[PDB]
Formats: sequence, C-alpha cells, structure tokens
Amino acid sequence: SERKAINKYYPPDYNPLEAEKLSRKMAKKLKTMNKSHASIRLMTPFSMRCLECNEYIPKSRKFNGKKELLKEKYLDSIKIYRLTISCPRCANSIAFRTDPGNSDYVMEVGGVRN
Amino acid sequence: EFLPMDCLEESCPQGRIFIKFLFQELVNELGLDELQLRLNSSKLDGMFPLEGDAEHIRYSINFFTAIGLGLLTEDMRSRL
Amino acid sequence: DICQILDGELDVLQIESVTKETVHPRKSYKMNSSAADITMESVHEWEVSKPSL
Amino acid sequence: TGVMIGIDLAYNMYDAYGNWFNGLKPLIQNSMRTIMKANPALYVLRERIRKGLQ
Amino acid sequence: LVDERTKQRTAKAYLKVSEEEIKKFDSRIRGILMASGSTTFTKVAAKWNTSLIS
Amino acid sequence: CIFTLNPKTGHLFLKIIHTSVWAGQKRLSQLAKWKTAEEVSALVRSLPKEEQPKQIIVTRKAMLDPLEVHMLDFPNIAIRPTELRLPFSAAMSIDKLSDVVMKATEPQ
Amino acid sequence: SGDLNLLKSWNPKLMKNRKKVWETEQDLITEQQKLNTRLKEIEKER
RNA sequence: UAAGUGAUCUAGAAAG
RNA sequence: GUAUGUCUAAAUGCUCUUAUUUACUAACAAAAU
Ligand SMILES: [Mg+2]
Repeated sequence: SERKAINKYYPPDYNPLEAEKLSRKMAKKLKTMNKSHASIRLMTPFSMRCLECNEYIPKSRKFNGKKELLKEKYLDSIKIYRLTISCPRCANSIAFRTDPGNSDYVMEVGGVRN
Repeated sequence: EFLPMDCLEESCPQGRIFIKFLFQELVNELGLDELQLRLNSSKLDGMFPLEGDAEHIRYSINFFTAIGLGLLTEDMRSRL
Repeated sequence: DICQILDGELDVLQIESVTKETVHPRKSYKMNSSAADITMESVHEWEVSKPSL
Repeated sequence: TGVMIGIDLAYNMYDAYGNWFNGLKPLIQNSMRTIMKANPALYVLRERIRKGLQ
Repeated sequence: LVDERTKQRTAKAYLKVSEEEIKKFDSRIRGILMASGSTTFTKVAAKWNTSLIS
Repeated sequence: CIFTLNPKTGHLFLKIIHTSVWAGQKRLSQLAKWKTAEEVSALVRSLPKEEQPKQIIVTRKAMLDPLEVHMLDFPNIAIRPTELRLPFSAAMSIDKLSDVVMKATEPQ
Repeated sequence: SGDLNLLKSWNPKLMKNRKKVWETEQDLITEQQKLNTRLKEIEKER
C-alpha cells in the first residue's frame, strides 16, 4: 500500500511467462499501449510565440505534452521525437522536434522561436 | 630513558654520520657541558677513548671537530 | 543443461530415463520448500553413497 | 536419495551435495564447471550485473 | 623551543587547537552534513575528507 | 553445420549439427550461437599448441561474446570481428559438403 | 528545483544523450573516413 | 624483589 | 513524492526477437582542490 512496496501480491496460479504471453495477446486489442502520442510533462526550452493567438509562452514554462516517435531517425541509431504542446489561451497544437546534430531543437509547424 | 652504553679508523662511513647525528640530538636534548658530564659519568670507552693509544684518538678528535663539540682538545692536551 | 548432459551420458552411468518434472513456475524461487527437478530412473540397481559433497 | 545442485548467483560459487554412484561425481563436477563457464542465462545475469555496476 | 646560540632545546611549548578553531571545524562539518540529502555519498565523503585534511 | 575454415591450409573443420540438438527447445537462435561457441572451444582444445590459431575471425557481428566467454581458457587466442560480409554462408551451396550434412545421424 | 527537462531522456541537452550522439557520429565518421580514403584511392587509380 | 585483569553507544517504517 | 479534474441513459492458435528504454516521474537536493 506504500510507494516503496517490495512485493506485489500474485494469485496462487500465476505462470509468469504464460501471463506475459496472455498480456501480449491482449495488447493488440488494448486501446492504450497500442497508440501514439503518449503523454509527458515538459518545460519549454525554445521560448516561443503561439502562431494563432500570439501568446508568448516563455522559457521553462511547464506543459503536459505528447511525446511521439519520429520514424525517420537522425543519422542511424539516435532517435528524435515530436513534443506536442498547447498554447494557454488558444488551443493550437504547437510542437517541436529534437534534432541532436546541433544539441538543440527544431520548431514543427506550431510557433516561432524568439 | 636508555643507559649510555655504546660500542664504537675502519668504522667510518654511514656509521660515523649516524653517530654524529646521535651526538647532535643529545646536545639538543641536554645541553653541551651537561651532556659531556653525563658521558663522563658512564664508562664510555668507545665514544671517547681516554687512553692516547698512539695518535688513534686524533681521528676521534677530528670527527668531533667536524660537528661542533668540546673536551676533545683537552683530551689531546692530556695525552700529548 | 543437466538434462542434456544426462542424455549425452545415458548408457555410461546405467540410466533408463531422465525425466524433467513439470514443476510449478515459482519453484525456482520458493526458498522455503523444494522439488525434484530432474528425476532419474536406473536400468540396474544403483549402490549410492551416503549424503556427501 | 538424490542430489541438490546449488549455484550462488551473487558469488558465482557452485556446489552440490547428496548421493552418488560410481563414475557419476567427476562427470557431474565437470558439467557444473562447464555451466559456470558458459550457460546463456548465467552469462546474461553476469552482463546485467556488470551494467548495474558499470 | 630551541636557543639559537647554544642549540639547546631550552624550553617547551605545548599546543592545543584553540576552541574557536574547533568550533569553526564543527560548523564546517555541520554545513557539509546539512544540504546533503541528495548528494552522491562519494561527494559527501570527499567534502568530509577536504574538511578533515584542512 | 559450423563452418570453421583455416585460410592458410584450407582445413575446413566442419562440425555437423544434428536435428536432435533442437528437440524441445526455445530462444533458439541464442542457443545456436552458444552451441557454435562451444564447438569452437572444443576444436581449439583438440588443436595442439603449435597448430592452435592466433586470430579466430568471426563472420557475423554477434558471435563475439559467447566465443570470448568460452575462450577464457585460451586468452592468447584473440577473437576478431570483421566488416566483411564473407560468403561462408554458401558452404551449403557446395555439393559434397551439403551431401555430408544431409547424411549425418549424430554430432560429427 | 528549476529546469525540469534536464531530467528527461528525450531532452537532447541532457548530457548522456549528447554523449550517445557523439559516439554514433564518431563511429559513423570513422567508417566514412575509412571508405572516403578508399574512394579517393580508386579515383586516383582511375 | 613488583609489568600485561576487567568498562564495548548503536540497530527501522510511513508519510512528506 | 509519480498531481489532478470534468465526461458515463439501464477471428483462432502459431512462433520468432533480445549483452537495451519511443520508458515514465520529478513533488526531493544542490559543492570543490
Ligand atoms: Mg507538502
């Protein structure tokens, strides 16, 4: 019952491998886990303007974003991500990408950096 | 703490310097004249041999001179 | 691995059959109790030693 | 009558105890040694440990 | 203490870390301890060493 | 098969893996790698100190670690990777070898 | 605390990620160099 | 002629 | 300290991949020789 709980109770018949298999079988059917744009909490490094309503969301402002994987990676084996945000006033989907060549981000049809 | 009991031409490289060092230490601790007196009090034939022994004490005297000390001259005078 | 080894050296040690028992999955990590993992039938009668290392 | 093979995963020590018949024991020992040198699972475990420790 | 003329160890001088210095040390230790709920054990240890060495 | 070729003398130490090895098994590829490593080790053991290798070269990338593990007894023998996608996967394309592989009732 | 993003995997400004990227570049770069030289040699031959 | 006997704190769980 | 709130009428088995993690959480804490 307590966040540092050592052992979760299992039923008396719990073939772990079998259980895993079952879960897998019922993971394609599952709504969540079988989808993109999984949530995340992030502060905004770019400090940018929301292109619709010009709301000047500043640096380090916290948002409940959606992180999604971009299939087209950078180079070969180092992934890059789309990080969706909403502007506070108008609900326009701002987002950005993390191209690690410059050790920084790229704006993605959301707003503009300034 | 210890009793001054000490067993000392041929025997003079490292050993001689060690002896010198010891003497210096003694001087530092005691006080020159006092130290000398103390030495005299013990039998002490090795550090200061009293008998002249045909210019064998000359070496000892020289050694003593090398590290600032007294009584050597007196000893020398005594023997002639 | 043990089973494989047994299979490899069946007739050398006079082994009829090497049965890997269908234990309960957690038997690996039941430290209180235990169970025979690899039961081992003989062809002729084995003359075993006392419990030793 | 039987044997209890035992492998200390955190020290990589192994030992077994129980009943034996003629010619078995050396072979068993050899097998154990082989396993310790290279079992896949054990190797994996070792790797994991290394990773943890860096 | 030595007389420079005669080279005699003519006096003694006993030492003790003044209470103020002790207090300072204690304060330093406290500081090291305080503001260290996170810190990598090693960092803390290093700090302690530094203090102690000083 | 386990194609083990000495490029100096042309000695192909071909271990024929039998179908009875894979009976009632899982995580099969991994197992196979381990088996291969074991075989290699055995081969090394068999070879005397004069005839033993220096660089055991491996074709694939992920045949290194198991081999290394198995070859801790022989630290003098280095295990080498390669950029070359070498064509020893066409050992079964050779006829006689293929035939031999087919006609095996044991590990050989 | 201040900047949250610093405790995220995806953040590229995180140092680990940067290191990884560098490693990737370094390996790839090396490969390119190896190939580049070969290419140059070929050109020369031609 | 006589050294060398004994004094031994602790000790984890939750939430924040 | 892993926030939160509104919203609710009464195909089957199969196997194969792993020396990893699109991992998530930051309420917690922050210095040198
Ligand atoms: Mg509170």
